[PDB]
Amino acid sequence: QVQLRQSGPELVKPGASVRISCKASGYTFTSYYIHWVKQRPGQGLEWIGWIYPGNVNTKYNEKFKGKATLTADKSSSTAYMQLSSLTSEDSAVYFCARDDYDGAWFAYWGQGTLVTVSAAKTTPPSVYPLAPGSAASMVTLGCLVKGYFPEPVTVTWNSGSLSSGVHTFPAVLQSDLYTLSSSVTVPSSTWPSQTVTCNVAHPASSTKVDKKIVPR
Amino acid sequence: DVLMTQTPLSLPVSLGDQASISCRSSQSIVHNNGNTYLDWSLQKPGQSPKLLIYKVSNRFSGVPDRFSGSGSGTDFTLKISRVEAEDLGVYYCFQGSHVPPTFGGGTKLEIKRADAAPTVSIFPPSSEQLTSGGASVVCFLNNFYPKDINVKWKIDGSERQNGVLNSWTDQDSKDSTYSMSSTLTLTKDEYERHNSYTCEATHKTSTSPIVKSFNRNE
Amino acid sequence: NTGWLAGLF
Repeated sequence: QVQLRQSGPELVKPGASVRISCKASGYTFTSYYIHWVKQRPGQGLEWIGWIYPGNVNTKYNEKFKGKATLTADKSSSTAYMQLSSLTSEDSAVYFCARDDYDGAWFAYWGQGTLVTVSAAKTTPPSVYPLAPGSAASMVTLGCLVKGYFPEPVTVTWNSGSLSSGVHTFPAVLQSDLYTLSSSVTVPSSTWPSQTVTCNVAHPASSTKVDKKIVPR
Repeated sequence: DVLMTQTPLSLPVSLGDQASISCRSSQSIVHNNGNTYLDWSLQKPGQSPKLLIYKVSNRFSGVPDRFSGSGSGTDFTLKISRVEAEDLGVYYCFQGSHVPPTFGGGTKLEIKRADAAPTVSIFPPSSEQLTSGGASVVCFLNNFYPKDINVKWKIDGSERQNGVLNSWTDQDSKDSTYSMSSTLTLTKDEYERHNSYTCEATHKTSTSPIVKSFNRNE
Repeated sequence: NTGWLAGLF
């Protein structure tokens, strides 16, 4: 059955170039088009260009001309995309998609490759306890995870036994460094009478921090 | 340049309901060849899109018969006879009969449930952050429906907009509610000039905002 | 050979 397997996530410096592979399996590679689609988190789907291995033909999006360069190897059935002067705004997931003949532009999609363009160096997070100002059924606590690169970060509460009523919020770019907050809602009979701790894991900086949420 | 708009941006729905998504084109998307190359796809969070309908009406290989496409020219409609949970995600309409092809903005199938006011909680900066010169005031707006919401900050009663960062979670998979985080970042010394810090939430569930404040006494 | 999209435009 039809298979499109993509290169794997890339973390590249700005200006530098990147190459994403797309391996095809389960059909005659030279009989079909291979398209490339950009998906920037806030912009929807965007066609970059096509390649047709049959006669090496390429057609590009105006937006992407001289930004994307599409090649393919016939013997490995592997399509490649190279992008050149990487901007912060080239941070997206990128898909390769093959068509159905006389049917549709995109029939089978690759799993996607995440490209993240940033000049930042590996940064350990700062974890700050968020304890309530007021007094007393339910009581919300929090953990602020601030100024770290790269994503991803892992937030648990009470080593993970506290999992109901937890919200971990999508990170935000706060001046080239990521920051997020995680909240937990517990019975007022449990905190402040009990050790409530958020455990923050950051694999890239190889760090583990525990923060006892204590009253101010 | 051909332009595709999907008329419902968000579609709240109950499991096993009638569902209609519209898609309009900036110009007639019937190709000079004769065919009308328009596709409906479904993208679930963390996955690639999956083709559902192609060439207006045709069902792709392996697509259940609850889905169907109709229309011609500019006005096109996707129809789900019975919504099935696995149906949930972002539906895109697509055009491929003009030189660069173009997708719609996307319609999100979302679970419809009862209204719920947000639970607002405000947090003073940890003296741990303070003592190092920075001051982030955090406010959680949790477990509300429906989706749209406003956050206003007041310092000693005065509205403040600068240095505010907001974060949203997608619809929950348990209670179908939304939650929002808002942080106001300041320097220690600006934070130490003012006493009252207020986070207030405006939502459809109340004619008056839910205010949660702390006075810098402690 | 040509490809159907190519023939299209």
